[PDB]
Amino acid sequence: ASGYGLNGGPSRCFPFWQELLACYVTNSSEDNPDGKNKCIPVMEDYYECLHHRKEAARVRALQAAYREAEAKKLQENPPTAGQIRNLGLLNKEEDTKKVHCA
Amino acid sequence: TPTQTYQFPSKTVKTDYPLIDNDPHFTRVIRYARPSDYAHGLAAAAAGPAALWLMERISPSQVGRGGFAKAMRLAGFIGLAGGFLYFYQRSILRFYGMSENAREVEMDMREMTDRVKAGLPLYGESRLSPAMQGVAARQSRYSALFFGVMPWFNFVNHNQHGVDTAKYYQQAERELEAERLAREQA
Amino acid sequence: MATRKPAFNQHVLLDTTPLPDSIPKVKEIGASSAPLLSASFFIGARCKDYNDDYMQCKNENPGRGEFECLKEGRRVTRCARSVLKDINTHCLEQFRAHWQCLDNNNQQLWQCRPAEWKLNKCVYENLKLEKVIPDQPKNSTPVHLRQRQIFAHHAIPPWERPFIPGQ
Amino acid sequence: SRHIELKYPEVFSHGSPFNVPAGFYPNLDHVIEHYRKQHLEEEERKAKKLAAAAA
Amino acid sequence: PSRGLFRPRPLLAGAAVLMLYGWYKLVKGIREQNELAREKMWARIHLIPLLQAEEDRDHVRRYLADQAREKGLLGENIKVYNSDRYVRPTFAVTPSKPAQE
Amino acid sequence: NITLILFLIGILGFVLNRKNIILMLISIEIMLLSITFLILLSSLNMDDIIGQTYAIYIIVVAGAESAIGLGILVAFYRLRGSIAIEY
Amino acid sequence: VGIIISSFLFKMLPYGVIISKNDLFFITSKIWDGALAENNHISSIGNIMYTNYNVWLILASFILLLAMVGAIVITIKPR
Amino acid sequence: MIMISILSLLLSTSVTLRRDMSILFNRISIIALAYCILHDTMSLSFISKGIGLHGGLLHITNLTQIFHIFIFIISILILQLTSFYPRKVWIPEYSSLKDIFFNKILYYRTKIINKMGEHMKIIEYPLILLFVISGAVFLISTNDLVSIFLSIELQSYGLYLLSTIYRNSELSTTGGLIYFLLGGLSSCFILLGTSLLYVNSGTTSLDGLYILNSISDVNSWYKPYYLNFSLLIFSIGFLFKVSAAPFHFWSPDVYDAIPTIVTTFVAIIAKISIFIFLLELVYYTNSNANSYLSEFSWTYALLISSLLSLIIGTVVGLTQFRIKRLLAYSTISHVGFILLALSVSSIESTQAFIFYLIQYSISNLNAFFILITIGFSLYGYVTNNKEYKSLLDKNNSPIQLISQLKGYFYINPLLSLSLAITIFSFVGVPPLVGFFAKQMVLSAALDNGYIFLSLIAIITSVIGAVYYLNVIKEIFFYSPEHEVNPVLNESDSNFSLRILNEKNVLIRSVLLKGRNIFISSPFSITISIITNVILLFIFMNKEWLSMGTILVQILFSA
Amino acid sequence: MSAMSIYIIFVSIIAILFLAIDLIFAPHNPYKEQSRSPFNISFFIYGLVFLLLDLEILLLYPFAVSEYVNSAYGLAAALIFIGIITIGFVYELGHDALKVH
Ligand SMILES: CCCCCCCCCCCCO[C@@H]1O[C@H](CO)[C@@H](O[C@H]2O[C@H](CO)[C@@H](O)[C@H](O)[C@H]2O)[C@H](O)[C@H]1O
Ligand SMILES: CCCCCCCCCCCCO[C@@H]1O[C@H](CO)[C@@H](O[C@H]2O[C@H](CO)[C@@H](O)[C@H](O)[C@H]2O)[C@H](O)[C@H]1O
Ligand SMILES: CCCCCCCCCCCCO[C@@H]1O[C@H](CO)[C@@H](O[C@H]2O[C@H](CO)[C@@H](O)[C@H](O)[C@H]2O)[C@H](O)[C@H]1O
Ligand SMILES: CCCCCCCCCCCCO[C@@H]1O[C@H](CO)[C@@H](O[C@H]2O[C@H](CO)[C@@H](O)[C@H](O)[C@H]2O)[C@H](O)[C@H]1O
Ligand SMILES: CCCCCCCCCCCCO[C@@H]1O[C@H](CO)[C@@H](O[C@H]2O[C@H](CO)[C@@H](O)[C@H](O)[C@H]2O)[C@H](O)[C@H]1O
Repeated sequence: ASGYGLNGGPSRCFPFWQELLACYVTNSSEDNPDGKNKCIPVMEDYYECLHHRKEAARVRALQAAYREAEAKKLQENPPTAGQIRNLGLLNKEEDTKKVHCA
Repeated sequence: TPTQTYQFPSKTVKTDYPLIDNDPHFTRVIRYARPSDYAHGLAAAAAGPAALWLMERISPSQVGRGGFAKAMRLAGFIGLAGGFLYFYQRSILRFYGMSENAREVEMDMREMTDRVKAGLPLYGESRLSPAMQGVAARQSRYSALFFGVMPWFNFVNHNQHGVDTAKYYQQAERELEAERLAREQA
Repeated sequence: MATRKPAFNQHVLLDTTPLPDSIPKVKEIGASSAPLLSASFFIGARCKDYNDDYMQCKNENPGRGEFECLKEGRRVTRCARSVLKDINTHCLEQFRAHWQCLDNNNQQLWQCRPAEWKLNKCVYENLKLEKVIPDQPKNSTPVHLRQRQIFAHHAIPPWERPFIPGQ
Repeated sequence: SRHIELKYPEVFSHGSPFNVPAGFYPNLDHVIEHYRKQHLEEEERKAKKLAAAAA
Repeated sequence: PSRGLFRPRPLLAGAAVLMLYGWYKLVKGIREQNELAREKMWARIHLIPLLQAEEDRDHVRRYLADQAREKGLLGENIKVYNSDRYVRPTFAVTPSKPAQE
Repeated sequence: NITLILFLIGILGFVLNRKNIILMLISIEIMLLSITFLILLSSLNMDDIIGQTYAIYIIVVAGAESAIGLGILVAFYRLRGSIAIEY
Repeated sequence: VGIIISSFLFKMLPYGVIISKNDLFFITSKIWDGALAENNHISSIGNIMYTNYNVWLILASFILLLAMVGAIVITIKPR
Repeated sequence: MIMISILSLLLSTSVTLRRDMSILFNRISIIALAYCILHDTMSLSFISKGIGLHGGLLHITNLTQIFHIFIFIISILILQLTSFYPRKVWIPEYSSLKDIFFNKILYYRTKIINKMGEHMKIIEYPLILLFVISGAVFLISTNDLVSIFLSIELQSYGLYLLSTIYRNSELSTTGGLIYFLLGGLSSCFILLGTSLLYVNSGTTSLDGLYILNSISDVNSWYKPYYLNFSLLIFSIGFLFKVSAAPFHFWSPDVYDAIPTIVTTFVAIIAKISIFIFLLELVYYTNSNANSYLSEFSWTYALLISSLLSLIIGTVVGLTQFRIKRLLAYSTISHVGFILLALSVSSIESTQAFIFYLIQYSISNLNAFFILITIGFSLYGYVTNNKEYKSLLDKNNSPIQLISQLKGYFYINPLLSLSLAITIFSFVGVPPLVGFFAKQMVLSAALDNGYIFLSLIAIITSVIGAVYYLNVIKEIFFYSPEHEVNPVLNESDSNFSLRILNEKNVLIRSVLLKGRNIFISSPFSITISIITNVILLFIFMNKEWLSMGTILVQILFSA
Repeated sequence: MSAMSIYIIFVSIIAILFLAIDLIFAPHNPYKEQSRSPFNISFFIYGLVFLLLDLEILLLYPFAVSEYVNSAYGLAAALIFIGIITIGFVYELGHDALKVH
């Protein structure tokens, strides 16, 4: 929320904070009490940028479905790491095809 | 017209008189100061050493031979310090709108409109970066309201002064137009 | 993925999934770091408008510019591809001599002035393209056009002359 | 008050000016217009206050 | 047996002139370094759009693959941010084991 | 989790201390280290350099209290001759 | 004391401090516009330490100034 | 201006080692603080909930500048205690304008005025108060977590050094050691509280935390439980620093151990700055919608501290026989009243808080001033009581027992009646000012539904009035064990004073006895002005209470 | 592995080997066979003034590696920070706190 990051700036979550401050100042005043309610989603996006709890929850689930799906299907021939270190190289076109399985 | 007369978000303060500058330059504050400010500043300044002298005559300190002379120089420095801070604060409150500034609005309008028609930047040009000019402005805005604690002055030519600048360009337009027809009709 | 520098990275995750057919395709640039720096000023001499449109476009769409600015990115890679093709077709001998120098000089331009000067004279004569560093001081010779380079590891020979476009 | 007014609205001008990626900073022209309205309304309110009472 | 090699007047004069010469050479050098830095920056600026464009297609590619991988596995896409902004991934789904090697 | 463990250690230094007034100086510093380490690790997690700045100022104030504290302990020792509590 | 204090403070911490069987992995990629002139952290702290947040430097300088004058006054014999 | 004064006084003090120059460094400190009053007096020309200054790390409010002025005036009154000699010699022949301004008096003033007393020989004493004052006026103006922490330590560290400044006192060194050690553990709680705020919010700015709290107050993966938990730990540190029960055990020991001149400053200024900062934090952390966030309000700890402070302060004080321990416990029961009005966040309670704080800071100052003057008046008195020869640090605290004030009515009636008027104000007896303060805090709580707490306050006010009355019984109900020194009036023991005109020519020579020695006017006038304010408040109440009605109207406005 | 790690281990190993020669070869013998005085306040002052000046000089190191950006505004603030710390030094010089003269 400071706007200055570790590498010479800016900070990763600073855009969400300015989006949150913009929402509050421009929709909430003393005339209308519930204007701030348009800020509830924007604050969650900023709490989520800092802590990444909801994203972690999506990945833990999606990763559990992915592993339980690729642990039961038939495997023909898994590519060795050396094959996937020659992928996209100018003289190893045979290995790129195997990696791409095309 | 640069098409962005108000370019920076600024704090509006509830005061009693029109705001001229949220952060005037030091040279302008001295320039717009009234002769009453000079008397008030000098009057306060002398009050510090004079209080120490009067306090010496009535309740004597019983110090040794050179102590009072050292104390008077320290009271004298604090007199000139406090006296100039009080004098500079009296002039700045009229730019801030916190004191009767009717004369100063007239001076400012003249100076800035005569800058506009001279092709000059309204507030001058900084050797500092646009971003450092922003940082400086965010430090000296309404700063003299804090002299009782910490001293700060503006020595940076930036264009973040809290005011929409259309009025300056509008009067320059109406003043060049007033003189153009007169020059061509006679 | 996150722009944080990694501290304990031991594994790489690749993804063989291609782009969807709907996105128009592009052939990516195949020049390495040193050839790109040799031709960096030539690419900015010709591609500057397209390079500036792309950055201006992404700016006009905050948080949504990776998508929503694809066509412009494809225009920058085609224009940069056209400059790399042209140096190869005409300036190949001097071009390789320059970036192979930068290979052994920490990729520092001041270390390879003689090769750049001969490449500058080939490009300017063949592609009319000139190297301009913007906002350089006016009271002194341009640093890239100076006979002597103080921070150069090896002295520049006096007979090696800086290329001035027209003399 | 259930509304907070920023004591320092100049925080909207904060942010490192170096190594800025394109499209990183959000567009805040609507913030600028809200604070412009507020300055113009106080200028006018005061102008009514000391011109309609000084005659 | 006084000798001029250790007399203060020649020493201060000699030390002073050395400092001025070095301060002349420091002034010129840092001015050259700051102009070498200007050419290095402009060189990386002319390359930043081509390099960012190839990165941007890669970010579009993986995101559209992850969005599809989910729709085929979990039956739908779980929204993380209420905004439509592209947020660069913090975590990723990974295979259970690395390549044999 | 390391930051909370060390904060307990400094706190338990006060729990287990009836005689050492030196160990209360030490336990205050362990608590300052845990809080600075927490700010520092959360700063890397949010890409914020302002946490590193706040950590720096906590180190300066922490040293300044060490100077002010060990000076007062010296003033106390000059007249008492022991730093021991008669318990 | 150990059970009560730990059982309360732990919940208070953010997710990223307690982020560390399927397991999450932290993915990172490269950027070019944000790498033009990367600064070391000290250079980044320096960029803001003496300008934007200079009031903290002023208050800390006075804290060190107090620890200097005050520690000497309580310990040394004058003259 | 406070920072220009510190550096200038520091440079002058650095190049001197003369201990006779202390008198004049304290006088220049009074003059320096008067310029700060004149600068902050001009900074009141706007109506604003607050303006952020210096990058948003500071703020100015009408309440901030009003209470910067109050802090500087309270400091000026305390500074007099080291700017003027305790006793003077006065004769009707040297009492006119021509005499006081144009003539001069010559006599051996050293033993009469205590020229070389311990208080008149610390060169850096005026300097270190300025350092404490600086941290006080920064706390009031802090808009950032970091600035709060740096300001609170600036104030705390200087208070520790004040308590240890009498280095030859084995009581002052102990008290400062106790204070630094229990004060440092308090600082960890304040630092833990701010650290836990930044880690859960990403922000150090109070306004961002206020807006995060504002949006959360609506009647999912990120429920903001941290703000009320973080502020709770953050409140424990400040509760200790104002000595609210149960975090109170240090104050009776520390206030009793350090010299009486010092405890005047130590026991007043810290509570002024801490209570102002808390008020703004309580206001913008309020719940306008009763939800689960309101069930864990941090303000409950202040409501429990107030209840505990009312009981402990009045009940434990019953069996105190040492006067500074008694006044320490009396302060605890007074912050139970201050804490009750802070916890009820209502327009009426906030006005009651501003009055209770100012009037009590002024009245507790009179109690310290009277005590210091009573000790400096026993110079012409002798005692054979055995319980007084066994006392410790009799110069740092001349009056340590309530037994020493037995029969003071006979020794000095109006000084005794001034202390009577002050003490009855602490009880809350009308028409005295201290009544109107407690009245406003009882009416605020009653109107908001804090009836159970109000009944507990009036019960402890009876209990606390017991030990207040015991001090009065000592001064007026018994004859004095203190008797006039026989030698100071022997009819052969006279000191020659000479009267000299401008050019050092002997106008007159007078023969003077111990009867021609009196209290210095700086202490007699100060006591007189505050006793009158406590007594005549019901005729001069409009502008004092109107200022508070306006300050609270701006804070709650909109 | 990293050079820093292998370097620290090698320095650690050399230290072990030099130690081993002493234990292995040097002769060994089984036989391995109360006052109070005030300490000088000077020892405290040496560490006190070092600790404070070491922190202040440390706080200036970020300025030296960020001077191109700090520029004139940064210079001013860093000079105000230098002046406050200097005034404290003149105080220890003035009171001979180091008790060296
Ligand atoms: C029990 C009391 C506890 C609190 C103690 C502190 C109370 C302080 C009260 C001060 C009130 C403000 O007092 C104010 O001073 C300023 C000083 O310039 C003056 O105010 C005036 O100043 C300028 C001139 O400089 C005018 O142009 C401006 O219109 C006006 O604000 C008035 O004299 C008074 O309005
Ligand atoms: C018993 C002790 C003696 C009485 C103690 C109280 C006396 C001083 C009370 C001063 C406070 C109320 O009095 C008033 O309040 C407002 C609050 O912003 C301030 O008023 C200030 O701002 C307003 C609004 O722009 C201006 O119109 C006014 O000229 C200016 O001085 C001043 O402070 C004072 O003019
Ligand atoms: C044997 C003696 C027993 C009683 C001794 C103590 C009682 C002394 C007098 C108590 C007076 C009764 O208490 C008083 O009643 C009125 C209404 O009736 C309350 O008025 C009301 O204020 C709030 C605010 O609207 C209401 O939500 C609430 O219904 C009610 O408390 C007062 O807040 C309360 O102060
Ligand atoms: C630091 C890395 C880990 C350690 C690596 C090296 C370990 C070396 C262990 C063996 C050291 C042998 O060293 C040898 O010890 C024996 C037993 O104490 C000594 O023996 C000595 O003491 C014994 C005690 O009973 C006597 O009886 C004997 O007469 C006397 O010589 C030898 O003089 C010494 O040379
Ligand atoms: C940017 C660098 C600036 C450097 C500034 C230099 C500081 C100048 C001010 C401090 C020096 C003047 O302050 C002076 O210090 C000297 C040395 O201790 C003292 O010297 C005297 O007292 C001390 C203590 O009794 C004796 O040990 C000493 O023998 C005696 O001469 C003076 O009493 C003091 O007045």
